[PDB]
Amino acid sequence: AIPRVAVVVFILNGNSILLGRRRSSIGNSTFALPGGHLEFGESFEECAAREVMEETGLKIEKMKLLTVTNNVFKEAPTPSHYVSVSIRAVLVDPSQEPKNMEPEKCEGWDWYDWENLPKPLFWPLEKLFGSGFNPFT
Amino acid sequence: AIPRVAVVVFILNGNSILLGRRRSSIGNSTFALPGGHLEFGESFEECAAREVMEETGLKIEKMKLLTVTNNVFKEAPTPSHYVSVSIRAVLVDPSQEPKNMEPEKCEGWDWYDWENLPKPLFWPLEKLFGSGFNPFTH
Amino acid sequence: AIPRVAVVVFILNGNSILLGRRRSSIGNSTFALPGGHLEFGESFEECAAREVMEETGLKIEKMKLLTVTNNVFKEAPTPSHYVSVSIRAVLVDPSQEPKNMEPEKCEGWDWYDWENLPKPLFWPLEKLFGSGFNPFTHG
Amino acid sequence: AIPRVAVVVFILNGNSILLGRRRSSIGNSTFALPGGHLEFGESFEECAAREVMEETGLKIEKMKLLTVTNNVFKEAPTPSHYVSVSIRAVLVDPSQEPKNMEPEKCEGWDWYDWENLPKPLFWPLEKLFGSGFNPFTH
Ligand SMILES: CC(C)=CCC/C(C)=C/COP(=O)(O)OP(=O)(O)O
Ligand SMILES: CC(C)=CCC/C(C)=C/COP(=O)(O)OP(=O)(O)O
Ligand SMILES: CC(C)=CCC/C(C)=C/COP(=O)(O)OP(=O)(O)O
Ligand SMILES: CC(C)=CCC/C(C)=C/COP(=O)(O)OP(=O)(O)O
Repeated sequence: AIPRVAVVVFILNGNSILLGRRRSSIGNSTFALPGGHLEFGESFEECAAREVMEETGLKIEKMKLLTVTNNVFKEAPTPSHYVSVSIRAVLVDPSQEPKNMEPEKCEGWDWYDWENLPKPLFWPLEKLFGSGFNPFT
Repeated sequence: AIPRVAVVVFILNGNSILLGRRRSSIGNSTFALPGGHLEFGESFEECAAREVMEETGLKIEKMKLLTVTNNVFKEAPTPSHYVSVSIRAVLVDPSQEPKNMEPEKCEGWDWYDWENLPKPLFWPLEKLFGSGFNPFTH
Repeated sequence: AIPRVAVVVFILNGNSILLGRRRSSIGNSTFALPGGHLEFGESFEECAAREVMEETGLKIEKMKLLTVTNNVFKEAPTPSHYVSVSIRAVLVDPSQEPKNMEPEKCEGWDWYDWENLPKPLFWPLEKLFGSGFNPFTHG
Repeated sequence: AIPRVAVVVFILNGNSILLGRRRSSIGNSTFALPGGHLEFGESFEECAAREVMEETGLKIEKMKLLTVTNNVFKEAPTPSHYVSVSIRAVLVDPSQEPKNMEPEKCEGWDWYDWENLPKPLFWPLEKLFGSGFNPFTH
């Protein structure tokens, strides 16, 4: 077991971000970001665009590195350790709506207002927000 | 082959940072930061202090996250991909001097002024500095 | 697989361009330009006029190079990578209407006004326009 | 045979571009740009950076698409057809010296002033300049 690299994407649309409830043995039914695992030779931005396309069908642009978090899941059915790179992006077409391309992993994607976020948030995301992190600013 | 996580440490001492020439198959003879590979369950700060201890003997404190870089070495003898978390830290004892504690991996560690950095810098470090990154004020 | 060269044609007619919905494993039912694959020894302009003739029956002239785009489809049924040369052209006979000469690749061709383009556009086209590219005024 | 994509790079340094005489069955001994063949999945910029590193060791940045040319070599020993994407770039470190990293394919790289270009230029490059193309102002 070694740390693995993930990229998660804050897709900003107006005052909203895209979230969807996980179907997973880690954080089941909590609201999480679209994201994926970084592949050998891939840039953060190439991974962000690929994962978002794979999971939601959405086309994004104007990507920007935000931060990196250390996310250890000790009590998981298989304990895992992710180092997660956060990327901000916006839609190429602001009217494009997400599709649930991987329903085995997610209940569906929807837009949530920064001032009315749902609960429960996936703990890595809740923890990051609790630190004062704001993807818009 | 998959991306692996490293932590690299800017040890800030006055106006200087610690650098040492690599003895390595990647970036041989270039000036680089002390650093290490993140272990399972380890925090960024724990890895930074441990790697600096292992390589230099220096005791550091007040670790703070600076940024993250993507460093691919496809044409290396062994293709490697590192995601590198940069950490800022200071000496617990500002009079402590570095030792070359892993002398097979580094020619020796010394302090370099921010305004008189040595050449050649390890390419990931040169690339990061070329973006305007400054570890003292970031 | 290796990158392959395509030529795509912006046929400018008044304020309109020619588009048609693809019948394809890639970008199915999205609006795209007439175009074709560059043949060995062929010029961009020859490719543009030939592909437009083959797909639409239209006769074009005054071909001019616009730009080049890199379009990778790693997740297609068959992963593909195209390098697409954009060409501007006009009708030799402005009254000539397109025909759906290759109905296996396209639902049909129509003229669409630059300020009222249809949706959904084929993703390479949407991406190019998103950059501010305008075939009428480019260059 | 099928058209194949190349990328060629105008590395701008002051008023100069990098050129080197080809050792090749096509355009032998003529002055040409660093470049390479586009790989499946690669962006134009990734190819430009990779090819320049492979051939010269130089690190480049600020890459921009310039134009595209159609370069048919019917008279070649193996007739070839290249579609060549021109990319503008600059050095990360303007003091970095080129190396002749593939000395079987190039006699050596040097910087040439825009107002004193060498002869004979590789015909695809000569022909492009003959149209009035200028990589500094495009
Ligand atoms: C700050 C944030 C939001 C960090 C995200 C943490 C993360 C990548 C968890 C693993 O998710 P996963 O679904 O990729 O792992 P698995 O498929 O193994 O459950
Ligand atoms: C200044 C920056 C961004 C450095 C990050 C790049 C990096 C971790 C290279 C590998 O070093 P390594 O010595 O830990 O790996 P290896 O011994 O396998 O070559
Ligand atoms: C028509 C337009 C706007 C094209 C832009 C870019 C592009 C990838 C063309 C290739 O499509 P193709 O149909 O020629 O290739 P394939 O048949 O393999 O899908
Ligand atoms: C200045 C311009 C427009 C150059 C483009 C022309 C070109 C790609 C020639 C082939 O180079 P190559 O060295 O890759 O050919 P080969 O390897 O087949 O000998």
